[PDB]
Amino acid sequence: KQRVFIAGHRGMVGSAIRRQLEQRGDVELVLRTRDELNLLDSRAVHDFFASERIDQVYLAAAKVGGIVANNTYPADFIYQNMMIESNIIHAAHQNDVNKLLFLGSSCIYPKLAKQPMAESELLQGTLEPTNEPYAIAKIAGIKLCESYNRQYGRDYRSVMPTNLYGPHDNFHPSNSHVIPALLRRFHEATAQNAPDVVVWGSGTPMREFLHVDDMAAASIHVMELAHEVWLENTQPMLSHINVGTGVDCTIRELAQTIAKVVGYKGRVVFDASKPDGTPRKLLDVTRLHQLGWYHEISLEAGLASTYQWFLENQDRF
Amino acid sequence: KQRVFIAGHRGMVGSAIRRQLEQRGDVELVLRTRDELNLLDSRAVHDFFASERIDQVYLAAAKVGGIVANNTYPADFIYQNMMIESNIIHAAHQNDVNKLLFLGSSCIYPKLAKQPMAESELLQGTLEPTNEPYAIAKIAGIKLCESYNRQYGRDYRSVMPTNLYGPHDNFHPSNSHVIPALLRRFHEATAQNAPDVVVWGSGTPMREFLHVDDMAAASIHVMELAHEVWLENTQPMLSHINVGTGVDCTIRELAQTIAKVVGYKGRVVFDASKPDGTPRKLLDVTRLHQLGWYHEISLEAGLASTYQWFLENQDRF
Ligand SMILES: NC(=O)C1=CN([C@@H]2O[C@H](COP(=O)(O)OP(=O)(O)OC[C@H]3O[C@@H](n4cnc5c(N)ncnc54)[C@H](OP(=O)(O)O)[C@@H]3O)[C@@H](O)[C@H]2O)C=CC1
Ligand SMILES: NC(=O)C1=CN([C@@H]2O[C@H](COP(=O)(O)OP(=O)(O)OC[C@H]3O[C@@H](n4cnc5c(N)ncnc54)[C@H](OP(=O)(O)O)[C@@H]3O)[C@@H](O)[C@H]2O)C=CC1
Repeated sequence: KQRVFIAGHRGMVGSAIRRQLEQRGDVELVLRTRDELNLLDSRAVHDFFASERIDQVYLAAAKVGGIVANNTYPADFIYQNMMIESNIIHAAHQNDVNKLLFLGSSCIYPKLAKQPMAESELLQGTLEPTNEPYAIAKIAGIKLCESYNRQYGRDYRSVMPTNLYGPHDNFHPSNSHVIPALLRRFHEATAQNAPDVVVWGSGTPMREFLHVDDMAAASIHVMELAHEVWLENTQPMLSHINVGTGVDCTIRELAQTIAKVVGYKGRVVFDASKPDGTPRKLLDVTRLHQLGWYHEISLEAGLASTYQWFLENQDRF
Repeated sequence: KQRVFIAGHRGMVGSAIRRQLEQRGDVELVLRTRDELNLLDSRAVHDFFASERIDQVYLAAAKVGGIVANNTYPADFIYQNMMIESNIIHAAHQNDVNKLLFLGSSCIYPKLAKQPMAESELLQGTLEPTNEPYAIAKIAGIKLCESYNRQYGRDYRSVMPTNLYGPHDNFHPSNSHVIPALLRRFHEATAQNAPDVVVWGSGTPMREFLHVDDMAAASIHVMELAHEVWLENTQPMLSHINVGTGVDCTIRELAQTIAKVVGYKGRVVFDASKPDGTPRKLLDVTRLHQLGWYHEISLEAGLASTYQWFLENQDRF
């Protein structure tokens, strides 16, 4: 029976992985809250790995946030993520944990990357200013993995998710992420019976979204693949695997679908006097598909269930 | 009287900065050996910054090495450099040290960068495989600086040196760096009276070199410039300053000059059946020059004095 440590098990991604691993007895979960184990503390992390007998590690702990947070607390974002990654990865190795899965992000790719973005797009150009510090920390996390794999013969794998959504996401009004922000706005516009909801931009840009449960499934799939199969589909210095749907849709389609899911009867209006972001942004998931994994949750279905979750948990936001 | 902490004061770059700051009483030096203070230990570093009253920090501590070391111990190179940087920069901030100078490297630029390499060449393309882990750690160091500057209003500056040479360099036979490797080989070829010295490649590629004392001078200059002057010549997210001569010379010219300096009478032979590296590699030092600093040590002069140092210290290698 495999003893698995899921760092940051309370977070959106961490909890989703936990929900799926709890549903099987061939695995025993070792979990620690931030109050029980501060991941920024090197000594505490080594002590923990030394006392417990960990077989696998899902590194889902991170200092995450929206556009405002990333530009407001850049030092906290680069520093904390760098320490958490370093502490866990090095402690794991020091205590003979050979298997580890690092969760990156798609913000890591160059701002002007070629679409769809293949894994080799990594470090091919300048990063988006807003995400720069966070992105550098994450890229460092991947390189730490590859370096321990190369030097010590470890099996530290990494997955790069596209935009995620689902339960436990940040539905607070401060969150800039489009899905939870729109679910909230349309929910309230529906409740207050507002004639219209104005969204900035033309609605023409295309984005990719993946439900968090699909994310967790792909993660566990990649974690559990045969080492030989993984080595065969990756390179020692280009080892990360993109995780997404490979399907993009316009913001207009997204807003319109959310309106329907929520039961909003007003008008969805796009104010084109405001600028759009990049025209298109999606991952090339060829590598993942060849590894035999395909997503199961469609946008409409995922938005419906997530809204359902938001309804039962709204007295938290 | 300014209290200055020079991390890694025993190293090549660290010691050069120390030699120049020791030669002035308006500064008081706080130094700690690796045995006195382990920079990888977070608690020890915070304790030190808490006990001492540091005004400035020259971050010259690093896990450095040649081609063999970087490819043999990649994990040690990325991990140690990331921890040392993180620990010092965060501890400094936590204890109100507002001034800090971070020493990067030119290995940090993309493999296929445009020559000469301006500071904006950073993160514009893939890194040299050999230096990848080290390079990522260093880039992270720069971004840590910029992030603390942005968030907390700190004054953490950074300089990017070209290839360095001078006393305290690694003259061991294991060192791959061209200058100390050639000084050693020509020294021995001269002593054993070998008819020739064969060097791999055509000798046509061009490289830039800067004596370590010039390096230290430029560093101290950049550290002591007026904050307004520095802000005026840099950008918050493109703040590093290239440090070099801006002059390149062929490997052939380099080997021939070393032969002369050492008094070698044999033949210098280039074996063109072996591959060359990139054709040209040098820094654009426009930004540094506009800051009013210019190098003083020429190649012939620097090679002569360095050889002199090697002679008085050969019973160490
Ligand atoms: N969020 C998103 O939109 C998606 C995320 N990703 C990837 O998923 C990763 C996880 O994101 P997500 O689940 O949404 O974020 P969450 O903030 O929900 O998860 C982070 C978790 O880590 C814990 N944590 C942070 N610092 C510490 C610490 N010092 N000690 C102990 N625990 C700590 C947090 O606990 P607490 O809250 O108690 O402090 C939290 O439970 C990201 O880093 C990113 O790489 C990719 C695309 C999108
Ligand atoms: N070397 C070169 O060719 C040039 C270097 N640079 C830049 O200069 C920087 C310094 O390089 P250089 O002076 O040549 O290297 P050195 O190895 O001579 O300097 C590193 C110093 O840091 C100390 N150190 C390392 N780890 C620790 C630790 N954990 N605790 C305490 N002290 C520690 C080392 O001490 P000890 O030896 O006692 O362990 C050593 O004295 C580089 O990182 C690079 O960014 C740029 C271009 C070229």
